[PDB]
Amino acid sequence: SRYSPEFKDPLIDKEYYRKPVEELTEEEKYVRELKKTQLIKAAPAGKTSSVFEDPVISKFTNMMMIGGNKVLARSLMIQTLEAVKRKQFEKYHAASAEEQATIERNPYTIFHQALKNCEPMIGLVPILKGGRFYQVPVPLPDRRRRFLAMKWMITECRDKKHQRTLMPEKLSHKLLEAFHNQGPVIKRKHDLHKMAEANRALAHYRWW
Amino acid sequence: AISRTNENDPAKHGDQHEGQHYNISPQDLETVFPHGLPPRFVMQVKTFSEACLMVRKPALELLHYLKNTSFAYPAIRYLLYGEKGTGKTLSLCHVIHFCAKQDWLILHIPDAHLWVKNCRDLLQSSYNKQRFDQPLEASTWLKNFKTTNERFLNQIKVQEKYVWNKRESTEKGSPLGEVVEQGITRVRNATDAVGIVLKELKRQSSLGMFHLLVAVDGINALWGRTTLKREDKSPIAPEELALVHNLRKMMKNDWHGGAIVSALSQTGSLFKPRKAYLPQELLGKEGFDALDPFIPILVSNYNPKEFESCIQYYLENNWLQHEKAPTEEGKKELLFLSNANPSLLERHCAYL
Amino acid sequence: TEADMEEYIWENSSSERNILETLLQMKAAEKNMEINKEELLGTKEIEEYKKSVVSLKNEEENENSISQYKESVKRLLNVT
Amino acid sequence: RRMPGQCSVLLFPGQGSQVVGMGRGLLNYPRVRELYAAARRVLGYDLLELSLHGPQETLDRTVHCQPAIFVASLAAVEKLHHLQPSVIENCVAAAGFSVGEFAALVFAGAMEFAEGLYAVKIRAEAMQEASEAVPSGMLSVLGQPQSKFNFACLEAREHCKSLGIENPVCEVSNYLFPDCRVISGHQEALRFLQKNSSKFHFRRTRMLPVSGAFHTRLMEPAVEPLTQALKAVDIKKPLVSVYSNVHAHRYRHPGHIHKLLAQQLVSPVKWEQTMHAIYERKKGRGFPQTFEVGPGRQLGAILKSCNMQAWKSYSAVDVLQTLEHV
Ligand SMILES: Nc1ncnc2c1ncn2[C@@H]1O[C@H](COP(=O)(O)OP(=O)(O)OP(=O)(O)O)[C@@H](O)[C@H]1O
Ligand SMILES: Nc1nc2c(ncn2[C@@H]2O[C@H](COP(=O)(O)OP(=O)(O)O)[C@@H](O)[C@H]2O)c(=O)[nH]1
Ligand SMILES: [Mg+2]
Repeated sequence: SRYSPEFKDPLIDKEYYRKPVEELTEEEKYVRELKKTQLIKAAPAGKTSSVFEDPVISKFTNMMMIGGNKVLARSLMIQTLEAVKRKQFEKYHAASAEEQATIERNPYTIFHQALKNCEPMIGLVPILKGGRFYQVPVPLPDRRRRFLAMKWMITECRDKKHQRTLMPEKLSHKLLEAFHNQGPVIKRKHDLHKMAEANRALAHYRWW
Repeated sequence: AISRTNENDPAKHGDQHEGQHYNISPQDLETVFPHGLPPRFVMQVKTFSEACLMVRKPALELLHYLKNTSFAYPAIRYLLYGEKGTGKTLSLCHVIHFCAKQDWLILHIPDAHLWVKNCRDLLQSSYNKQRFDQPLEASTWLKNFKTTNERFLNQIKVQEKYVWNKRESTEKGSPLGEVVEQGITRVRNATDAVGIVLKELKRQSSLGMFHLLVAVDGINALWGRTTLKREDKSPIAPEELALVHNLRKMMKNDWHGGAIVSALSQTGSLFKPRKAYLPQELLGKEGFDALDPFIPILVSNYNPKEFESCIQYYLENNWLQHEKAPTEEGKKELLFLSNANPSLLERHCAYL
Repeated sequence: TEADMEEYIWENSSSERNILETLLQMKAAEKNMEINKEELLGTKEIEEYKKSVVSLKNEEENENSISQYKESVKRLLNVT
Repeated sequence: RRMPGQCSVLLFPGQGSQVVGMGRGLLNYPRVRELYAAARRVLGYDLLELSLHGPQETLDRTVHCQPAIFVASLAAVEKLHHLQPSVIENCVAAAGFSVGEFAALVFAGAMEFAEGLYAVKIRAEAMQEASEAVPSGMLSVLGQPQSKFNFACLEAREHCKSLGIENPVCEVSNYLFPDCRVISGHQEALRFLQKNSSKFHFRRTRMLPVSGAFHTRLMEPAVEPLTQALKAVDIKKPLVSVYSNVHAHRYRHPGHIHKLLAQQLVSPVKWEQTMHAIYERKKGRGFPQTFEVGPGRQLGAILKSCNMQAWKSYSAVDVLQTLEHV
């Protein structure tokens, strides 16, 4: 790394700095005084103080990236969000007065809930001894399950069975399916939850 | 509803209607604009279930010039110019909607760049073997010209005998609609049918039967270069296309009884850098010499009132779904990121 | 296979021919019988028009020069 | 040593590219009417009328399609010479698929129009005779990475061995691009393959509309007639590098074309290997221009599958219409 160990990561949150001195605890006050001394790294291209910033969508865009082509990945992401918005407006305009109160049109709410519906709770970790790798059920950490939801969505949208259907349209359809607890990604979550219940023999190894 | 105006008649818009949106009826949308509107504005029309256009200074000035036009003087060329995505196409659409309500005969070319690139069926004209025909591009235009001007096709009548084939001809005094039909049924005679139509409209308007509006978007295509090729892979010049050759005659101010309104466009242009928007730069020496003398009209980014009203229109359609978009800080961020450019603002608001 | 290039001179130019043709037609429509192509081209509006055109053709094209051309053309074509 | 991009490679089509309207757009070009007149003189019927307007069922018959394709290919070469002389001047390679090979040699100055056309006529007639001799056919198959072709051929033979027939034939007949082959032989074998596609892992399966099993041993009776037809003919040294269909390499000496042209009749077509031989090169090296002189655009698609970078500089000579009336 070109940065020394001294350099610390920056904090881009904009409302943190405006917190009044009165609300500061002695511990938070000490941390604020300590950051005064430290060297801080330059903020990387990416996250900003903008109010439309969304870390989850940024990570999804980075996971769709191929060959460092960030312009194309962000273009695909915004096309997907626009497509979800337009499809929900289409469904809302054709819906009855009493079905309009339950149609979500915010594409960000749909994206977040769709990814949340695809997160697994349990997974399997192989462990090595005796020459035989042993598959033990494990409760997945929050980071791991958030990553797996995104990876499953992107792999599902990269399947070659979707011939000439463009990625924004495939991804919007998959997101709207997962928003309603349907589709192949929810089934992939279920098939891991069942294949972890089929192997509860080694269910109590707590030291993966 | 501070961003809307109840005056939906373009014959009565003025400086007090600046920045406000007026609604174009579905019937007007189907008749006047089968082909004119930008590809990304028809998406908004389909999603909002309504077509509302803002009133701006460019269109108001161009409407003032067209209300006080003298139909005895030679036709005056008005050229809309401005940076990319500043709204000159929708200004031209506002003017076309004004003229269509006043029973002008509309000659609307929605994008002239399509006639000089990506042509698959290119023929050699039987009328003149030194020119090339574009049947798919001429028959596509004839259908929409028929749609816009259905009423006049029976009132207007040709003044010469037109011979399509040894078997088939249009005899003097037949309604112009027949000519249009001959181009829509047999595409082989589409390009010949367009020229005849032009040759008629330019002549009869001089006689005073009707007023003619020649609306051409992306007019810089006519005096530039093409990306079409022969079978020997040699370049083709724009004047060798009959469809482009016949449309240049309309830009010359050798007829009266109408106006020629046009808009430049770098989008879709060939061999022009991205930041070229000025009249000479886009037109070329030949284009400027052809259009000279003409009245240039500048289209700029939104001023604060127009920008605020555009975001209020989007908020009224519930098109800004982010929770921070309605707030003042969200408006400042949209303003900075778009810099009040209508196209950038629309694209940013699309996915919020 | 020599080639020659030079600056813009308004005289014997396409802009001169076009404006002369347009003004002859405007007079004909006005019903005036005034076809002297020196009387038509010796006004003060033609001086401003040729100044604007020569500027646009020889110097850089900016929006100020485009607006000067606009105003000269408007005065010549009786647009207000 | 010219940079790749100035030189040109001419590809000649073969069986299956026939289409009604063939020849229009080539007649008014120089020297084509005389070629069709010579075709009349050699054949004994008016090829011109059949190609221009025919029922398509006479044109689909083996005795007629091959001479038509040969003549149309050479007419297209004439048209290309007229439009772009430099393309013909800077020619490095030539190749034909099944009968187009006979065209390529004629283009390369190894044979003449009359002798080549007579050879093609005898070939077509003999192949048709052998086709009536025993029922046979051709089937195009596109496979997956899990597909086994020789294996599928073995059970395709096991079925009709159980039925009972002398030395049943079912072998891969055309190598045209990766995982896409054409198998040839008895109908029952190809029928078995159609209904066991799923077991054999075939994505798509399509019977070729041909009379019989070309490029297999079933066409052994047609070898001897064509063989005789080539004895009188004196083949010269090809001027350009003409590539063979038996082993997919250049014809090196004239003393071996006689036997390779007859072995092709009962040998699988090595088209993929020919494309590799003509276009394979290091990444970043430029490719030559490619012209499909003849009807259709099939070889264009096959080249697209075989080598995309070579396909980027591909163009076809249109034989159904012309932009300018010469
Ligand atoms: N007068 C207007 N009323 C409403 N929306 C407008 C107006 N002008 C521009 N817009 C918005 O801006 C978008 C782009 O405008 P438009 O197509 O007219 O641009 P343009 O300046 O003609 O662009 P180009 O250089 O690409 O031809 C339109 O789709 C619409 O969203
Ligand atoms: N087939 C056919 N086309 C015609 C006829 N008359 C006009 N046109 C078409 O309409 C256009 C009229 O343009 P025109 O003023 O006559 O210019 P010009 O033909 O080059 O001298 C021509 O380009 C033709 O394509 C006609 O009598 N027969
Ligand atoms: Mg535009």
